[PDB]
Amino acid sequence: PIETVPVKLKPGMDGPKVKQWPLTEEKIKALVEICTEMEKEGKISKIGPENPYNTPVFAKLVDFRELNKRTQDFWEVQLGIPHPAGLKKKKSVTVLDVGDAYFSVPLDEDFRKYTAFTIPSINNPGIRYQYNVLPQGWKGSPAIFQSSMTKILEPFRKQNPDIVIYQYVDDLYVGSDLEIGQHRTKIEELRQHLLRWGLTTPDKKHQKEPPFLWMGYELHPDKWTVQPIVLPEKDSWTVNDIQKLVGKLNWASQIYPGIKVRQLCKLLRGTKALTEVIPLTEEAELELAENREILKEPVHGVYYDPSKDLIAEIQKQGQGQWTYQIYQEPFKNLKTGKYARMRGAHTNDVKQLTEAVQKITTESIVIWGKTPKFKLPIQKETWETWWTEYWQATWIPEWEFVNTPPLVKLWYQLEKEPIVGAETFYVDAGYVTNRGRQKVVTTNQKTELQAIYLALQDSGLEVNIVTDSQYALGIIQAQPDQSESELVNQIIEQLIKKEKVYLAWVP
Amino acid sequence: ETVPVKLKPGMDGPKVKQWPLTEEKIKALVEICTEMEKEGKISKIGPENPYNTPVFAIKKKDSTKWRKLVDFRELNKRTQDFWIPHPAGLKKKKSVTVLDVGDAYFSVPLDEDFRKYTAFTIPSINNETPGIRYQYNVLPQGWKGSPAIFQSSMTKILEPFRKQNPDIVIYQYVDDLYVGSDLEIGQHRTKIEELRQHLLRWGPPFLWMGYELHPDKWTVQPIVLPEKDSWTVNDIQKLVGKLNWASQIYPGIKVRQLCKLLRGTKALTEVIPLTEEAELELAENREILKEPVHGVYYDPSKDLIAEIQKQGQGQWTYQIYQEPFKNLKTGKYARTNDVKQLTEAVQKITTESIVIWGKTPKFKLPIQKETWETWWTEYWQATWIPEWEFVNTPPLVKLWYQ
Ligand SMILES: Cc1ccnc2c1NC(=O)c1cccnc1N2C1CC1
Repeated sequence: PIETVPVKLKPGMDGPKVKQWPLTEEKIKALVEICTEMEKEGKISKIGPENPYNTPVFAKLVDFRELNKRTQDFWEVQLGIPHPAGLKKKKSVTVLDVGDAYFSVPLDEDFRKYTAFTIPSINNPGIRYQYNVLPQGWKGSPAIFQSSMTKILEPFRKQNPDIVIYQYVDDLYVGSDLEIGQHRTKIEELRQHLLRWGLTTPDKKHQKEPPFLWMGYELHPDKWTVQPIVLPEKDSWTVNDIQKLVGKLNWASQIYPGIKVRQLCKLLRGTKALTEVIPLTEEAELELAENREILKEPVHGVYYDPSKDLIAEIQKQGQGQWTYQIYQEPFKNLKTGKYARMRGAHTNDVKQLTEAVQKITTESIVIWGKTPKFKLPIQKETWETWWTEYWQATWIPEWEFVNTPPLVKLWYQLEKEPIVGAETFYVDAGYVTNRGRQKVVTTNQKTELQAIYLALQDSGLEVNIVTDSQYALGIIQAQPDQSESELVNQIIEQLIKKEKVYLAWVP
Repeated sequence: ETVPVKLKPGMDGPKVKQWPLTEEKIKALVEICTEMEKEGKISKIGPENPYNTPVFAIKKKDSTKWRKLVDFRELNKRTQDFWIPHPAGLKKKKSVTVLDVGDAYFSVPLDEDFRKYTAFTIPSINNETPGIRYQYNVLPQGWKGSPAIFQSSMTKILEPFRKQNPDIVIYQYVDDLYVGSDLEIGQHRTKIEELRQHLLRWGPPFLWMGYELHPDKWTVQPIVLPEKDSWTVNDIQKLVGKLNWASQIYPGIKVRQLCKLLRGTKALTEVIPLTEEAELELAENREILKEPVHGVYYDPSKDLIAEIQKQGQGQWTYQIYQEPFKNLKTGKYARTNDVKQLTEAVQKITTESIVIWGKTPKFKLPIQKETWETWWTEYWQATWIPEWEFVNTPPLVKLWYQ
């Protein structure tokens, strides 16, 4: 019937030789009825004492741990899964359950001898068998089956370029844009194509109907969403509850715009046990309530229409927080999202926004096979200035400035040349200015930034600063506007305050 | 009838992740692979094959078509060494044209048992479908085994031109053929075109548009010092710092007299007329930097490393060495956008690396993986793929170059 896939054991390894655990006469009974029905259907066949391999059977379950450890590797079952926002709308979508998946697919003739197992006798031998098909629980079954499935489908597919089929382990999602009756016709046409291969499917009235809850999503043929999340109404929250809450809040962000978890997240600081109860902060309940609210109103993701453009829009939600949404028709979201990723202890919004663009870009190629046109709250001048002067290579695709505050800008800029008539501070924790002044006021690296801070404090609106620290130099030259370190942030505060600042390094 | 090839003792085949592609590139790749299959060059494969190499589709120069690039890097490292040496005359030639002789390989079957290792996958948008899988039946373009295994057949079809025109130096590296000469740029393009038919007529587009490298005109970017009217305290500080660095290379450099014009905590902008001692010390230092340090030699047994620096305004600086501070070469590259330039840089620099030493370098790129992974294939046109890693360029090193 269906082509056989050549299997082999890993190199320099012999088949399994594991002893059958002792069995109940009651259990021996049942296995023999089960293994007799199976030999009549060809799935297995009695073998002689020629075969020295054996796998454990219990009550019918065959333990293939050993054989699996010894079987070769196969190509990756379901590398990744599609994201609902990358689907094209359908009038009808039918899910086809496939029972006896493995049992209708033949096993490499030269491999069967390794699938041998034994049914113990009740009276002081026990029957010996081997598989002629793909055994449930075997390493390669899932793959050999996906692959096989694919082959069977190909035809049907070439004769119905309209229908779209997605294979998901044992399910089969079949959509189209056929008039209601027509769709059902094709579906039943498919069901037979699978029958001509001993593959069985559910009858129209036994089939699950839209929406389909999939991997945390709720799917219709025309619009999508994630399966309804309910926010608890406790008065006592455990570290665990908060983790799960944040977890779920998170998952929703891909479609529910406005979800925030910062305040809830802050609750895990210093916790000492998963069962520790943390009381909610004023800001934390305000956040929960806001979410609980946003959630109350269901929102539906819309599917992809390839004849139209992909628009990506990004907004700054807070310090280090970004939100974006991708759509084709205004506010008609295919998908939304957040980005909090801080790469490096220090950064500026310009760098961060760029990283957001990149994540979004990557994601898009994966979901739609192309990049979106971006709408960004930064002007080309601002962008260009930073790009033009940053040591790292970077690139941002087609983007259009959007006047949607907050706009990202550079809070400060280091003079490219020393300043005339601006005092000069020499720092190494203390300074010595050229005008006589001085102050000799922690990790090595943190003592360095301390100096610089001092100098900034005591200086006027213009300053020239010389330091030997290549570190601080690096830091400040990258013109961060936000930092994990408090010191820095104070320095940054200073920086923004000045009129002109020139920093220089000396050995 | 096929020659047996093997993986280095104990080694298994490649299982490299395929980087996500654009619908554009994927459609091209399907168009392509479907016709390579019809010609029995590749064959689809099953679950029993777990190996994988990444494929990409790049553009050809003045071709309407796309080229299929298979990143055989991981495989190449696991392929047995084969037992052609490099002509140091090639780098002296005036004009070197580069041809793509990759298609020659598609006429030689590949040892049935090795095939499974050439597996690659053609992804599908959003994981909506399984993903088309193939393995090569012939020698694939890009794999180190292919030139080696075709060497013989190659030398033969090239012994006539090589003796009927021994003024021409010919070097082959993977899918590429480097044709050198001293002829006039006009005499070149003609002798070149004849070789094309003498290959066609003896059963080939050229690379880098239809152009000539001019290796004879490749020089080292010596370290330079600011030459200027008056010197401020800043200028000098910048000067000493730069000098101090360069002294680890050229130990003859002295800063004593310069550091002296710097005693006292002076205003940065204060102009400092230079003394006689200072001025002549700078002169010496300047004289020293006029040429590459002596002693540096190319070791064939070591890796050729190449770091690039972003300078700005479409300007980059790079260096090729094997041992830190001991550069074998230094250059500059200027004109787009950052990425495009960095890629044209990398490629330009690999070619020379190939022409000069016949081996590609290991690059250190100032860019995030994801950004690079995303755009490189857009402007890439070479048939090979060097190795590379990603770094964080120190603001002081950029400063010390150009
Ligand atoms: C779970 C899943 C994965 C991939 N595609 C789909 C589905 N399921 C659907 O319900 C669906 C909905 C709308 C459009 N395509 C869909 N289908 C396509 C197959 C008809």
